Amino acid sequence: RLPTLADNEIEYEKQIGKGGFGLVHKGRLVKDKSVVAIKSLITEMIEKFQEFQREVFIMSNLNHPNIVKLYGLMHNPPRMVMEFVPCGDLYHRLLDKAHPIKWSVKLRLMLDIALGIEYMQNQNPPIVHRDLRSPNIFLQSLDENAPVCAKVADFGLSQQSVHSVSGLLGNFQWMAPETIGAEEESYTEKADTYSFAMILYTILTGEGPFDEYSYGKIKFINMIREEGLRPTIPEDCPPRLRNVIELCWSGDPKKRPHFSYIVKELSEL
Ligand SMILES: Cc1cncc2cccc(S(=O)(=O)N3CCCNC[C@@H]3C)c12
Ligand SMILES: Cc1cncc2cccc(S(=O)(=O)N3CCCNC[C@@H]3C)c12
Repeated sequence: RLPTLADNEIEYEKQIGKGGFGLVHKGRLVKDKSVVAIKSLITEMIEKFQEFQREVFIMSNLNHPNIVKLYGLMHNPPRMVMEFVPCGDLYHRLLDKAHPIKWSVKLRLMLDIALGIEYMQNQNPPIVHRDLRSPNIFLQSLDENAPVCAKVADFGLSQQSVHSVSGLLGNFQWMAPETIGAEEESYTEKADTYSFAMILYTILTGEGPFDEYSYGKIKFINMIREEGLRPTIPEDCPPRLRNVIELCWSGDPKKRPHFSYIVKELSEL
């Protein structure tokens, strides 16, 4: 099911953050002493309750090593109890320029994320995250021999059944073109595939996607949609990686590949 643990089973330790519908806490699980993260819930915008519920539904149906696991629920207030991932997030790690990630570790990271997404796309119906970017990838370990190096986190914006329209304004540098300016079949799983190409770009270069450019917001969106504007892949990138990224970021969603092709090409690098 989704199990309920309320208060006796859990012990709090600190506070590790704020951000979305409440307060996040570090804590631990008293029965076997696993360490966990605890997400709490704090009119018309008081329907972020709907957000909390949606995150629950999606998580309860996922069970994979490269996806953050939901342990249980707690009541009064409403809380989510999830595994705690020790080494921070990908976006912050890439910001340390003095200590670049080594090439073999970079490959693990790329593959580990691709496995997580492949699993999501194989569900019926397919699960779409909708907010994939570097701050949403959490790091379990940076040892090249660890069983797991990276995990997909924060299903704050996602859905089932391949449909949804344009919604809420976004950091457009990570999103597929059919999702930004409005469209109709927009938000299939193919949109996540475009976001994955940006994650590959960032891991490869250590840089933000589209940071080479400066445009006003309307102009930038039009360049990406109509002119095919993309980040520049460096000359020394291996050709096999260059191909995977270019296919993944195609303007036509139908040309973005299946994750079975993607995992195979990455394993050959
Ligand atoms: C959304 C949801 C979706 N799927 C399974 C669930 C199992 C238990 C509780 C919920 S839940 O509604 O999200 N939820 C928050 C409070 C509402 N009722 C009980 C529980 C505390 C589920
Ligand atoms: C789930 C989780 C799991 N493990 C470690 C964590 C460390 C910091 C923040 C979180 S976290 O709360 O999930 N989280 C995501 C929501 C945005 N604000 C808080 C931070 C980004 C962790």
